Amino acid sequence: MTVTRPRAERGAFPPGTEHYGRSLLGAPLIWFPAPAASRESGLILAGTHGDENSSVVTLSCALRTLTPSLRRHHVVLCVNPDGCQLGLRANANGVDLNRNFPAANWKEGETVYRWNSAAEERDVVLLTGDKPGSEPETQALCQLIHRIQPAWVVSFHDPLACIEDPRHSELGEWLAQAFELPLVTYETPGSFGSWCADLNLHCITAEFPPISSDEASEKYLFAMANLLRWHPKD
Amino acid sequence: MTVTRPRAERGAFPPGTEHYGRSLLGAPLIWFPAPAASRESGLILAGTHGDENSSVVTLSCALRTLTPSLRRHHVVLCVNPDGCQLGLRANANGVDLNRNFPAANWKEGETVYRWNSAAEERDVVLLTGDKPGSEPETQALCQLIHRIQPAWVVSFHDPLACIEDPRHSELGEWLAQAFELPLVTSVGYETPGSFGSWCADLNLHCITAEFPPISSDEASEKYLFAMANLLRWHPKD
Ligand SMILES: C[As](C)(=O)[O-]
Ligand SMILES: C[As](C)(=O)[O-]
Ligand SMILES: [Zn+2]
Ligand SMILES: [Zn+2]
Repeated sequence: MTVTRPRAERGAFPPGTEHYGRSLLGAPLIWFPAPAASRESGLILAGTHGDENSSVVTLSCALRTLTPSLRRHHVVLCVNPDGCQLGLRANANGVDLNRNFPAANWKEGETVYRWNSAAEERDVVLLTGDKPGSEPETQALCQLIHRIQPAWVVSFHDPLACIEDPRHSELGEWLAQAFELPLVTYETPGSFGSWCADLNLHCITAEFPPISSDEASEKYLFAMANLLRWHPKD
Repeated sequence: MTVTRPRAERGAFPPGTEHYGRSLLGAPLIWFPAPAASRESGLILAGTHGDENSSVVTLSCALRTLTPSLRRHHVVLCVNPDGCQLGLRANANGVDLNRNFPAANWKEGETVYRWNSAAEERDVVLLTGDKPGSEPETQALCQLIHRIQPAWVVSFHDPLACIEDPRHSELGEWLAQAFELPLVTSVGYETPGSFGSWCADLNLHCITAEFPPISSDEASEKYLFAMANLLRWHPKD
């Protein structure tokens, strides 16, 4: 009946969850199949990086806020659940998963990244994997996308405050309006966006700003929930 | 000879990780035993609630920063690894793990938390377990703390911005000063089956350190000093 479930009921997910694999350490890889599924259904995902959690919690809350039958798009809350309980960027093998996809530009070697926003120089080192798509997490996500074939992917990260949509599109600016973030128009080797580029899978990286889970779950709750509900207003 | 590992290599964990069990969904329960544990060795805890992320990244950063030799205290980054992955406060059973401890004051049925700091009341319903200490995450931690017998426990949460020391002791006043958070004895509401409630019945000193609302990006900046010093904390002498 209502657009949203009463707050008193939002402690738990609506029943429906499936598993799409297992993490390196044995935690399930989880995804939430859209109830209103169709060929227009996109894939919304988060937590590729274990320390990027404002977007994980906000999407979880949105999932638990929007009445099920209104959700059009498939959701993965956390791509990297090991890195996530270890509060770190990489998975459990030290691999920057977003340098591990079996894209055409997957170079093997080392990657580096910034300590925080106040970090200035990308010095903190990680690896890229042994072979392309080497990690369990990478394959599972890739296999999940090939099976369901989303019309588009929106990949949440942080803390750059913007929407990155190389297509310049209706979604990428719906996203700009509703999250009040600037829009901006993939070469990052072995990243998710390069791998989608190869397939002409539309991929928008949704870069949260540095924000608490406590603020985001209020500030960004509605924009997120509307994202699960989105359709080109035509 | 440095107090901290070089920023360039803080991407991995220093050796000596162990498992003290399995989450409901099958993830490992992971802990980081203190290098040379002594009678002084205490316990530093995080991620009891899976959406209270900013301390689990902060503690993971501190653990990955401070030079390993200098660590005095045991560490659990994530009590509820199914919680953290699901961006949820409860575990995979809709149980509030901090109402699930086999303390004497454990009560069956429902518990309610605050949606967020914006919400005017506590009305979001969770479960307390179908029995005292029902949940695997809860049992595993309870047995860990029996095996190791810590000097004390600091458990980090979100987002009440304060240090809750029921004893008002030194560590409590250290924590208050080091993290620039007020020192208080309680969250002015009742929490049956809470971890601290279980600790009090064992006469184990538990301190809950509540972060304020703060991103993992600024907490990895603003509080890394304090967290790192907590891993090597000793009384005044
Ligand atoms: C710096 As990136 C493309 O790994 O979010
Ligand atoms: C409700 As509490 C003391 O676990 O923040
Ligand atoms: Zn990132
Ligand atoms: Zn709490």
